Amino acid sequence: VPKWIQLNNEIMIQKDGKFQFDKDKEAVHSYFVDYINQNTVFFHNLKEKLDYLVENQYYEEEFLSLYSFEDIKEVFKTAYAKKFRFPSFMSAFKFYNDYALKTNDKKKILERYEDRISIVALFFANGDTEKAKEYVNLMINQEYQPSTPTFLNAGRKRRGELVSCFLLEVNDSLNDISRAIDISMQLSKLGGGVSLNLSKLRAKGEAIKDVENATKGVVGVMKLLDNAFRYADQMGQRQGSGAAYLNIFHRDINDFLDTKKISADEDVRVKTLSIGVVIPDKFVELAREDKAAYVFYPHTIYKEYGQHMDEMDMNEMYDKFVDNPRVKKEKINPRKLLEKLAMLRSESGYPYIMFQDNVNKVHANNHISKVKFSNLCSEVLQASQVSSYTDYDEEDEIGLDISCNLGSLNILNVMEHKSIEKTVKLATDSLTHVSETTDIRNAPAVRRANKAMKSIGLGAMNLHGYLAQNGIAYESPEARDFANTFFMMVNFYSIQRSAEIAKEKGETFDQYEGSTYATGEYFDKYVSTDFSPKYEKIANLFEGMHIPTTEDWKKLKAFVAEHGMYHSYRLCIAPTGSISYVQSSTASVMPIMERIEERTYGNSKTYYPMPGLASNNWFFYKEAYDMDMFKVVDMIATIQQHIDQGISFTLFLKDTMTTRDLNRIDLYAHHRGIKTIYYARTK
Amino acid sequence: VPKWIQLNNEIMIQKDGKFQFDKDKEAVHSYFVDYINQNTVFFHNLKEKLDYLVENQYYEEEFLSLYSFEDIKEVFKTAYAKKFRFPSFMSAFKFYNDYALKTNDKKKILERYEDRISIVALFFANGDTEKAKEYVNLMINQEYQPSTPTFLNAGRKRRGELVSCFLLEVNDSLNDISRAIDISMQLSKLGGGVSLNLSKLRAKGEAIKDVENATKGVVGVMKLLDNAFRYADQMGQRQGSGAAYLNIFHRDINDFLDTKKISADEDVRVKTLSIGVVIPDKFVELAREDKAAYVFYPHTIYKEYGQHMDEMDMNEMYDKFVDNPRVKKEKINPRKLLEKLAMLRSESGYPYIMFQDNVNKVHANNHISKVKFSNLCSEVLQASQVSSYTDYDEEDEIGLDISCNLGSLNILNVMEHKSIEKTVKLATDSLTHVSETTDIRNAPAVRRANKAMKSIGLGAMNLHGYLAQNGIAYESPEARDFANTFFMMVNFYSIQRSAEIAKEKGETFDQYEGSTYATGEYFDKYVSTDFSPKYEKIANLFEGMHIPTTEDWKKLKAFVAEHGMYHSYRLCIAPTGSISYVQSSTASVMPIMERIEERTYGNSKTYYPMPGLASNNWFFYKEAYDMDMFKVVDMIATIQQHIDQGISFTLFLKDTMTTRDLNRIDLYAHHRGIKTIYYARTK
Amino acid sequence: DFTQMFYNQNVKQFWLPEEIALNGDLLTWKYLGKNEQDTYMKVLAGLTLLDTEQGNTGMPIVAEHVDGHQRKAVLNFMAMMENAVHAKSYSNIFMTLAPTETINEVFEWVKQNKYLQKKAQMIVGLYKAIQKDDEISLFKAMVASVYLESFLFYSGFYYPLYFYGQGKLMQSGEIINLILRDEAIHGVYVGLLAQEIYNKQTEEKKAELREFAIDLLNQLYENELEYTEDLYDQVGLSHDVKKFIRYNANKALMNLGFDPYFEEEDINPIVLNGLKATVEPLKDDDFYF
Amino acid sequence: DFTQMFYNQNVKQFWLPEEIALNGDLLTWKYLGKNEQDTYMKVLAGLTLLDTEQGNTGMPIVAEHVDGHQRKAVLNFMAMMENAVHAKSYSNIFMTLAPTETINEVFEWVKQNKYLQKKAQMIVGLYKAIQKDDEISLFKAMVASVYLESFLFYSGFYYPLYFYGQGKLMQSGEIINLILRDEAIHGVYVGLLAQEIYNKQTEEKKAELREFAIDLLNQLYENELEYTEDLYDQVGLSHDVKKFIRYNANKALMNLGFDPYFEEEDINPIVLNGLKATVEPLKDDDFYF
Ligand SMILES: Nc1ncnc2c1ncn2[C@@H]1O[C@H](COP(=O)(O)OP(=O)(O)OP(=O)(O)O)[C@@H](O)[C@H]1O
Ligand SMILES: Nc1ncnc2c1ncn2[C@@H]1O[C@H](COP(=O)(O)OP(=O)(O)OP(=O)(O)O)[C@@H](O)[C@H]1O
Ligand SMILES: Cc1cn([C@H]2C[C@H](O)[C@@H](COP(=O)(O)OP(=O)(O)OP(=O)(O)O)O2)c(=O)[nH]c1=O
Ligand SMILES: [Mg+2]
Ligand SMILES: [Mg+2]
Ligand SMILES: [Mn+2]
Ligand SMILES: [Mn+2]
Ligand SMILES: [Mn+2]
Ligand SMILES: [Mn+2]
Repeated sequence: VPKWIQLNNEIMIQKDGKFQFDKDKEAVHSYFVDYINQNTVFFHNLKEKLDYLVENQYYEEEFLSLYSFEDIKEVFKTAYAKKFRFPSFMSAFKFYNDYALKTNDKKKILERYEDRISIVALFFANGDTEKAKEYVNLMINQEYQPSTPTFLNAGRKRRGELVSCFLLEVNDSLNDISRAIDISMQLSKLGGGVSLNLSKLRAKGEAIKDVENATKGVVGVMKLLDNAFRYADQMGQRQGSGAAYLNIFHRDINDFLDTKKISADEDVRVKTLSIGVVIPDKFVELAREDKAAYVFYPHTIYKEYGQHMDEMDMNEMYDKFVDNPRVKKEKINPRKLLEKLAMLRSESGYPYIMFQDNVNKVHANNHISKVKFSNLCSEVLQASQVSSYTDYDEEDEIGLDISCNLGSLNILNVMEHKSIEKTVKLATDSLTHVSETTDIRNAPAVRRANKAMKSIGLGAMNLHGYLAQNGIAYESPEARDFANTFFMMVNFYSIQRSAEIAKEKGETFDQYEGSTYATGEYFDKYVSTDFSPKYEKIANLFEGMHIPTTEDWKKLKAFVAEHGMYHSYRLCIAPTGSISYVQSSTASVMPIMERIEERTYGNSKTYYPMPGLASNNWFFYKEAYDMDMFKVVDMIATIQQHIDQGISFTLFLKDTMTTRDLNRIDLYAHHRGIKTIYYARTK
Repeated sequence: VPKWIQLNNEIMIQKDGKFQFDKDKEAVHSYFVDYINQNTVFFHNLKEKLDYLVENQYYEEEFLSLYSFEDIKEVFKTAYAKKFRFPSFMSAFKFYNDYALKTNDKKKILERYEDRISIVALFFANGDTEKAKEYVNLMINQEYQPSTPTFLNAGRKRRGELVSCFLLEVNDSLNDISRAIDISMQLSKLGGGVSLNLSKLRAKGEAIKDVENATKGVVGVMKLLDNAFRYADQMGQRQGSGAAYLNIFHRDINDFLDTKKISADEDVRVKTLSIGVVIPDKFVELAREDKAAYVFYPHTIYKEYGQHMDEMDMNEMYDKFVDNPRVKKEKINPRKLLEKLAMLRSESGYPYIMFQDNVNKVHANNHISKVKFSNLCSEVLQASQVSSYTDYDEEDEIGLDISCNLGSLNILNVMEHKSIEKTVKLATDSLTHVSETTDIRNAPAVRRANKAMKSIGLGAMNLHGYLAQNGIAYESPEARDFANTFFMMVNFYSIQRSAEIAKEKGETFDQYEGSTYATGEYFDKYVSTDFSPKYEKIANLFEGMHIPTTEDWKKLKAFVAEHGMYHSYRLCIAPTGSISYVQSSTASVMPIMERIEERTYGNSKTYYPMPGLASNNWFFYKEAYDMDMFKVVDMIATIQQHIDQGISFTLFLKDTMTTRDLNRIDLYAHHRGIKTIYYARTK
Repeated sequence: DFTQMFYNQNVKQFWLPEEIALNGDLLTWKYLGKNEQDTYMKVLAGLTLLDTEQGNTGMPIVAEHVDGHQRKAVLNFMAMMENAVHAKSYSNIFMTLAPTETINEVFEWVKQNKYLQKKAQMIVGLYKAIQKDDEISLFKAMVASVYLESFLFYSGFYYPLYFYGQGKLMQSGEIINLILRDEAIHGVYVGLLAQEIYNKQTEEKKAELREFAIDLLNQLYENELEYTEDLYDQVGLSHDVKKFIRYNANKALMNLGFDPYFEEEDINPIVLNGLKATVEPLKDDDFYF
Repeated sequence: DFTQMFYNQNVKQFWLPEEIALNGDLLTWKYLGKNEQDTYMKVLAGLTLLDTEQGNTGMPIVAEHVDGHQRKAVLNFMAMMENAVHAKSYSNIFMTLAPTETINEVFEWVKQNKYLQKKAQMIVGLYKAIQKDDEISLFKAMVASVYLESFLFYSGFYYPLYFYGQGKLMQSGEIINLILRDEAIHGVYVGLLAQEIYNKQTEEKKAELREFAIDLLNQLYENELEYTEDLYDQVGLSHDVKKFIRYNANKALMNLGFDPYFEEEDINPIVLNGLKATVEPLKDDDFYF
């Protein structure tokens, strides 16, 4: 066993009844003085390194050609001047195993952390040396972390796409289904997770040109997509991951759910395609009143009204659907469907739950389209227009397929540096650059939506780490007050940066004029309610930083009205799974699953303590499963009120609790304004 | 139990030690006195019937509008003047259960046999009343039978395409694979059987964008195609049928074959995807000499030579591939592979066997392309060019995808009417009309090849029926003499009609000038070898009909040289599954499987004796399983020497014979010039 | 002279309840009166109990004491059928036709039913009284087993057969016929083993063994009468079932090599209506013609 | 948590000796040397003798002492496979490859063999020591059973798998592979039953049961090494067989929920080629907060 492995395992060997957390630090030293420094490839100077990486097809030469070598040297020197040290063994291990650039045979390390950060910063700046240094300082301080696609692939010749998630709308036609399968394979080839809205597809037993009971429903398309994602599995490196979203009022909703039952037959079971359910407020109202609900056949509704079932408001059209004899429907028990959802989530963690009305009551771009589904991580909530892929030799009507670039603020590092504004603006600029340089030649709706919406996702990580390292319980009202203030600041500065980009470029996102940003409605709660901290401890935490007031929000509203906004969507809180290790941060705004996690790598086992875990903050690092899910819902709703897109909200459940407890948590989330629920992980 | 079913089951009841075959005739009468006439919709006049069928979206207005009502009435009167009577119960049952037009509620019969024949004739003639009457006389004499798609769908508004055999070339790309899946779905939606060539696809463990061990091979593509064919199942009417062809020198050939093993796992086995193997002469030479063979990685060959492995002659390329270090290959035992093929055919009848050099040594259009694969029934053998389907908003390079037009001569009815020439020419004209009226807007290469090649398949059936009713054993040399003469006359008149159509329209098929028809090579064996019958009995059978001599063939060769040939391909012998029942004929040129076949429809049993079966010809109606497969191979080769495309050749084996016997039959078929082997049906 | 043919017959009769789809009985079940459904559930529950003990206890214990690997293989196979196939099939039937509460209630009902407890007490008591190397205790248990196989099951079998014969509950009935086909051969086989032991005895000992067999049969019979009345009076069939069990008692005696004890009677005719390829390598001469 | 799942896997793996034609093995058997034929015969007899103990005693004794109807049914099914399927399969292989006199002599030799007897009697001793209502003695017997199913058979299985991986004796190798696949699931299942008992014990009692298991493993392992050299030195395979024994010992320990004892080793490639949360209804007022 390696020396650093033994040093890391020495953490759990208690001394005087206490964990040896400091041993972890020793491990990193070993991991660098025995493996990383020996396995790294050193050159005489930076010129030889850059030339070797360029000619050997490791780096794209275009982004490096925008800078003179003196500027690149200055950027690299700025990166190395911080003398960044990984405080935990797992941070360095995760970076050098998942994100550091290696040779073709993967026998040596070509990229250090500073090298990777410098390359990403130079790609972000697009020829601006000062901007590149700003990005270097932002990432080496670990205030901002680009998503895994962006951080791993920026400036690389053998790179994939920098966009993490893609959302596709599938129209009710064989041509559209085949095009959706093709685009899903193309985007999984690019490495991104693909989500498909199957609510427009007509249910099982519908007519294909006057021959009835002909359609296979959404389950056949689900099987096709599952095989497509199995085939396109990132060249066999990462398993192809897809998501299917169906409205709960679709007739196939049961069969949909039956794809995830552990007793499902092979002709129905789907195993590589995640499932999500979109629940309008009408379904929750029907379940609450115990009135029997009706699921609908989408094609009959489309024939009668000319629009898809998910294209209009069910809260106002459900009674018209039920009373219409030309609309076909089936009777269901909404409470039984809710119990089935809870049982499925207990068994397998599926489906994702999207509260459609919670998303669309604060959605700023309802004029473009209502949000009808979410992404594979159930945090992207954007307007999408379905595409009409016609026959060959016929022009296709290209719609809008959602796609946003992810980037997370490290809350602990951002607040320690007292740089919410600067970090938010620089992250917005980096995400705007990632969107601008993204061009996908096989997904036309994705390309058009990227060019028009200009949507980005600016997330946050290390919420629980910051709260526990500052002596604040994650479930406490003080923690929710901190989240309210911090994310109001993040939203304020993201809107300010979006408006500044719109002013400097003279262009807004497409159809911005009909948005609530243009009409000023979006700023209502910000121009009437003060989001400054209500607790003295939180206010002290925010000292040295100008917390925006109602007057600052009014000025920002006027600025947006004058100049517009460059981005249709700005903030989305992704799960941030593996890149949180490198940043020494807790995953996303979720509470920690465990204080010390035991992970098996190779034939060895390693223990990763939570960042900053110690004796004095052991009980502030409360495990998520031990927490009240209602207070976690309260925290997520408090954050969500300042996030325009959704938050990947994983439910952390105990084995003792029943499906009724899961249903109660889901209904409280819906009541509190939670937009989406990601996972039901049971301990 | 209905009266006609009792009268049909009375056949097996033996009187005086003989089957009551004549009772079947009585059954037909009952089937018409009790059921057909009662459930047949009658109109006051044909005008009312045509108006009702057109208005209720049963027929098409376009083809009926080309004639005055007097001409349509005259065509219907010509059809009804024959007073055609089905000689067996199963003929009428199959027609009125499969082909007769029924109401939307499927309880009444709108079309009789004469009505359907008249409608198909009017569709064929395209406005010529005399031509329509000629077609009516052809089909009511049952000399020619349009295929199930053409016969069932001609003149019907609610219909699939008139072509059901489609051959697709799949290029080695994700875009091409997705396009192939889409086209397969679209053609299965039209009701056609789709065959895909997977030899150009790179094997498992190949590089994608210079990353190693990334390709899933052809088995993942087969899984995708199997899911696509399961999804597209004729609006839930018939099981989606598809075929995949792989060259035996493709490295995936074992895994390909492993998709049909019973022991194969769920992630390996494809259930609704037929498989065929293309066997070049090089593989047979390697197996014969017991030298170990090499299966090659197609992408390495493409990188080294710039052409696909299946696009070049393996006979001259195999040694260069083996000696090339940059071509990756795996060692195999060709005799072990042959034994595996025989074992798999014994277990499941798969794969289909295509002898590439047997096809291509007589292929007339090798300049366009060599025949690389066959159809789902393993009888279509045509030149195909792969298409380069690029990314979106980029122009695709459309190639040639095979789609031939099926139609079968009834050898008994044709020869008893002494009308080989007239029937062949009229069938060629009808096939040309159906090929010209076919327009598929979702298969670009299929449409392009249909427009360019103008390839049709004119088959024959009732060969064994005709031979048995004339006191000739199917395995006798006299039967082979008759087949030689009859199919040489069929080829002569098909070529003459093709040249006449080319002269009339002033156009040949695309790239005809490079064909062996243009150079006169095709006629070589016809201008030197006399194909007149060598037996007096066969000559007396051909009495009253002019048998083309060598001088006639020289005149035809000169005529083709002067005027060209309209069809790239003219003759292919399809299995003729259900139309053989309606025509009261034995299926294809195959020998009969059973003298009397027992079938179960609903909860009732039915008995179909072979047409013309009696005590006198009971011995001549020898069952296929009791026959020597070498003599069946000899007869099929005798026919194949006059057929430009292949013949659906099913092997009929006993359970006693082993895989050595199957391999011997396959090798004798290869030796005798058999182009394709369809199935290995074990009794 | 017989074990090998019983071995072959037993293994060729192998089946699983999952081979029979049961959803086809859903409607004919729905259509029965509450009395009929109650009797049917209870009847099958009584059968389940018998097979549970025959599989857990009876067949394994007899297997332990019978000499010879082939005889043991047959008895082990029969034991597996009892609890892994027969007893389980009843749960397949219950799970299809009945809601969980009705299923729970009927299993509670077997525990408290005095006739079912008495018959289990008597049969299992004899199984557990077998003494190693004591052929007489073994004979007594084999008589008990034959009486379970060929007599005691039949108060239960009557009702599924009665429905099958009317074209009702035919999928459940198919399962029951397969179970009955097995028990018939099990009763014959165990009967032959019992006769082996009986034939070793003195005439005086034989006379005592016949007394044991007849006394046991009468005691079981009297209990079965009360059980039959308890179950069948509500469906009007008790007298008919009684005739059936007497018929089968005679078959059990015959399986033991004894004369019939009850007089012949006409049984309900409805119930009577209720009853790879070989591979050769390629030679170099197969490539030339 | 597991018995119904194992029931399913067991019954779906059902097979019969007659399914594999054995005669074609004579075409490779005739080409083996005397030492190869001798080792094969001796290994085969070893497996046969051990499997008979498992069919006559091991499985039935565990089925007797384990509580639970469904567990007894699964255990009965496993006992059936030993006696009705495996035993007949071993006999069939023997009768195909050797004449009657040779079979009798090999069994005489292996019956007297010191290393085969040592392990056979050690296992049987633990089965004979089970006491009614004593879960500790039952656990010890289950450990012995898992060691037989998942460990002791494998010094024997090695050779048929070695031939099977080379294309030799393919018919008997297919049979052995089916047998081995049954023993694997038997070992896993009995292992779960042992862990259930183990988990009901105090910490001191657990440590004591662990010491028992490791001590027993050590005794059996040291005898396996001697058994291995005795059979495999004459065909030069002992080094590789020893790696296979340790690898399978580790699997047996994992079946009992214990850590592996031996370091990980690679195995001979020829042999490798041969080888619900509680549903609670919504009560209303759960929609209001
Ligand atoms: N935790 C760590 N994170 C990142 N790099 C590290 C870490 N520990 C060691 N290294 C790398 O290994 C080298 C070993 O030097 P070390 O940290 O022991 O101190 P040093 O030799 O006094 O110099 P310096 O600390 O100034 O780099 C470091 O210079 C650095 O490049
Ligand atoms: N074998 C048969 N094949 C086809 N149609 C038949 C057959 N037998 C009877 N029919 C149908 O039933 C009708 C009655 O025929 P039948 O044998 O009674 O005498 P017919 O002289 O042909 O009668 P019709 O006056 O109808 O022409 C036929 O006209 C035809 O439509
Ligand atoms: C062709 C086909 C379609 N479908 C379903 C899936 C599609 O969502 C739906 C629409 O198919 P379409 O491609 O729209 O078929 P169509 O346009 O010819 O019929 P229509 O005019 O009624 O639109 O039909 C199947 O389930 N199986 C099939 O094989
Ligand atoms: Mg459509
Ligand atoms: Mg390519
Ligand atoms: Mn039983
Ligand atoms: Mn029994
Ligand atoms: Mn065994
Ligand atoms: Mn076992």
